[PDB]
Amino acid sequence: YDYHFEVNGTVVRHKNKGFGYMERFFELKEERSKLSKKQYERFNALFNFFEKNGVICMAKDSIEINSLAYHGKYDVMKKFIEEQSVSIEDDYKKAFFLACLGRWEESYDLYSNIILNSIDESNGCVYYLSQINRYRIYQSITQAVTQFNGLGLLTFGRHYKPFTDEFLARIEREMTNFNIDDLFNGMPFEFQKKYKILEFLSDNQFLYDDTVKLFELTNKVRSEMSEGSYSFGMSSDIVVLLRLYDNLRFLYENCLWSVSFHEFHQYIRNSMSLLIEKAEYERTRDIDELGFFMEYYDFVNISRHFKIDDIKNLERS
Amino acid sequence: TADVYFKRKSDGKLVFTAEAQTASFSQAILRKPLYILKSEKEINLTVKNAFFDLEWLAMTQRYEVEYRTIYIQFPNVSPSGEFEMSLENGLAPEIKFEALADTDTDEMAVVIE
Amino acid sequence: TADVYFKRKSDGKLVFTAEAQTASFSQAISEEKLRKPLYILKSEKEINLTVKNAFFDLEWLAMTQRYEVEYRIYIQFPNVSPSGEFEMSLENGLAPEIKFEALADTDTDEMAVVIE
Amino acid sequence: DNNVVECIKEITESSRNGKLVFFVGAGVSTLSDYPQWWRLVDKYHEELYGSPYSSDEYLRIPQIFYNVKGEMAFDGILKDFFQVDKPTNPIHDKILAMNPAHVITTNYDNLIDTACWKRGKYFSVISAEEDVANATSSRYLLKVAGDFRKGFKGENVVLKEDDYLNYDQNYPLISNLMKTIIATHTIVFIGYGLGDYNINMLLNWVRKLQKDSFHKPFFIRTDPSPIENETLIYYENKGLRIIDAASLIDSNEYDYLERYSAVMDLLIESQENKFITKDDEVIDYIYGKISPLFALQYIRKIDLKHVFE
Ligand SMILES: NC(=O)c1ccc[n+]([C@@H]2O[C@H](COP(=O)([O-])OP(=O)(O)OC[C@H]3O[C@@H](n4cnc5c(N)ncnc54)[C@H](O)[C@@H]3O)[C@@H](O)[C@H]2O)c1
Repeated sequence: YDYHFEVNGTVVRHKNKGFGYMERFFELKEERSKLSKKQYERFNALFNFFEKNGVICMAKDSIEINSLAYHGKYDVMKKFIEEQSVSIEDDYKKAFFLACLGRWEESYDLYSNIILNSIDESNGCVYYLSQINRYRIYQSITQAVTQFNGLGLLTFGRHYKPFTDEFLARIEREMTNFNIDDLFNGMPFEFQKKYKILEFLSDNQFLYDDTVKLFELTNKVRSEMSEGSYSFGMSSDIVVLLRLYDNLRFLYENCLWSVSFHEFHQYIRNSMSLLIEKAEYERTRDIDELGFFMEYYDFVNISRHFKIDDIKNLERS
Repeated sequence: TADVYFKRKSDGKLVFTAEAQTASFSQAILRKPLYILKSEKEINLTVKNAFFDLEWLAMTQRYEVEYRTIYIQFPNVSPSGEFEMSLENGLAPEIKFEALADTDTDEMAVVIE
Repeated sequence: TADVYFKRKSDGKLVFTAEAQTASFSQAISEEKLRKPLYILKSEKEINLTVKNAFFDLEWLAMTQRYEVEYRIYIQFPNVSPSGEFEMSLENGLAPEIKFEALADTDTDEMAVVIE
Repeated sequence: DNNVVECIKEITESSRNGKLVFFVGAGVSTLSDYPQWWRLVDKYHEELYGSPYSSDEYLRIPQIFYNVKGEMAFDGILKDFFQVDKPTNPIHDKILAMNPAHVITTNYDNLIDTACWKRGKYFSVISAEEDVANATSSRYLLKVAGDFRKGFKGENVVLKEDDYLNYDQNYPLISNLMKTIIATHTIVFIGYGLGDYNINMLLNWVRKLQKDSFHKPFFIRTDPSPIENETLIYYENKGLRIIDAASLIDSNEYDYLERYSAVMDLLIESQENKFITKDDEVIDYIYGKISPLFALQYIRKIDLKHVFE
């Protein structure tokens, strides 16, 4: 909490009382030769990390999501799965792809084997994310089995049983009394010290913060629309769009299966359809005395996270 | 706060029974001759606390709806199968179905008093 | 991303500076019944303004121990009343947002002046 | 019966609070088809006297071999038996499903460590003296009989007579940690024989403790035949609460996974509401859950789900 990083990509000193490392760092990025060789290489790495993650400059002064799952490259994903995975990192997104193409049994087995092989992990981040994804896949398997035993009878008529009873019993045995909330606490303290930003992924309701922030932004935007006021700086609508894209890119590029659950779907559906409503209000806004267009990514988000009835409501409004 | 009975069309067996939760009847209007009063009517119904009958379940291991409050009868109800998973485990199953209309009958829903 | 300069009305002293964030002019007609004669053109012109990051002048802070606004086209509100509505949040609080409403003296009868 | 029901209730109550520690014996490792000690003792006996027990013999034969054939021969014979890997059995999954505070095991294998890695709970494993001082995690997997992590030599493990003789001197920190964990946490013994060296040593140490100053450890017996009543009284008066797997379920002697599975399924499935059938116990349970809430003027209706787990 020494500084505050905002969606636009500008840092503001919020709690740092001592010397400001980011204030000097940004100018240092903008005479660097006086730094040591190791220090220069480390600064190069830091600059690459910061510019790739969108932390550009300080307060005083679009998105591209790289993933086959987001773009629905269902055949490139199959080809990637077929290829022998050289490294565990390449086998993590491979398990994510296996999950994305159904194949939840294969995805669960692959995640379990990744966890098994992640003993010698340099950092253990892959192990933590694999635990999260395996819990998510077990949840998906359980809910799908319940649906197939229920609605899966009215719908499809027949009984499907995609997962063998032996696999279901084994996964229930392994996942018995598995509190996901504790997963981050039951980690080496080095991981907890270093990977504090991944703590939010542990809790079974990790979109509550994002949902609450989107609720606040939606209320602000609707108040602006009702009053008829004019926003000057970075409008709350732009903040909503920026946070939506940040969440989408973080969840898809890191190959997290929680991106396929109803909570995230509803979060994206509300983040959109609030940009759209605000844009429509902006279009039909009377002039006084004193635009938004949908890209490819917006089309993909609306197609994926919107039910047909939700699109119908958006059209009606 | 009435009750909904889902029954097999041919045999007449009650597939299940639950509690009606929502109903949307939205019928509205490229598509000199005689007026035919063409309309595109849709009826959707979301059901609550649906438990499938043990007999029909064991048998499974066209449909009708009878929603009784005053007295409503939906013939040819197609059950939509949209399945979503919540990361929060799960809480009761919610069933949604759309009223279907046969060409010959041309009737989608019936109201009985 | 335009800046609002706060001045003490009496002199040229700078009360503080901020960045204009939201400006609402919901100026329309008032109740008809409650208010043959020559037309007067009654109105209920209101102008609210919000500033995101306002830092109060150090000299003004030291001295403190009518206001004018210049929003930079250039707009000027000769008289503005800052609404001091303070609400606290559980999330430890950090953007100090200042809301002020333009006032209109009876003689001048003008609230804001926007000039190129 | 009431005795076993109370035993299960205590075990589950301790487990839910995070105060449960599991003392895993060699039976859990044998369930994974790991080479039992008697096989290696037979190998040592064959090597010593040409052609092929008891607590004394188990310690003596390896001890005799150590100084008769040399350290290298001992290490090689033990590595050729223990170097093989095995898959963790369902009993390890059941053990870890209880979320035990600590796992103390005399096994020199890594099956329990592998299961802990599987479950996702990081158990800092302590199998050497240096491990105790530097163990970042608060969850200890205490290998009180050494381990082969450092190497496959016989020094790293406690399986010969002199090793057991100087255990207190050789493993002061490890012994102190195990005793502190036993005194503080609830202990359940699984995969151990009633007439076992480690269990008898623990009972001898417990005898030194002041009366009723400690909690009596639980011992899950998975022997093929039902335990004799006399032995049951003898061991329950020595500071043990015995849960007999053979008594609960009748199964053929040759197979053992069924008894372990039965005991662990009783442990996991058991819930405080599982046993309340009397309508005088229903009110007792509800009042036990709701009484502390009487100190609050109003309790949110939706929040009550937390009260009733
Ligand atoms: N007694 C010997 O020294 C010796 C020599 C050769 C073979 N064996 C065999 O081993 C058994 C004795 O085992 P021990 O030295 O561990 O003493 P043990 O039988 O006392 O050890 C018992 C713990 O190990 C468990 N156990 C025994 N057999 C098991 C199996 N197949 N799978 C899982 N757990 C098992 C029991 O769980 C028990 O609680 C004998 O009954 C015999 O079948 C013993």
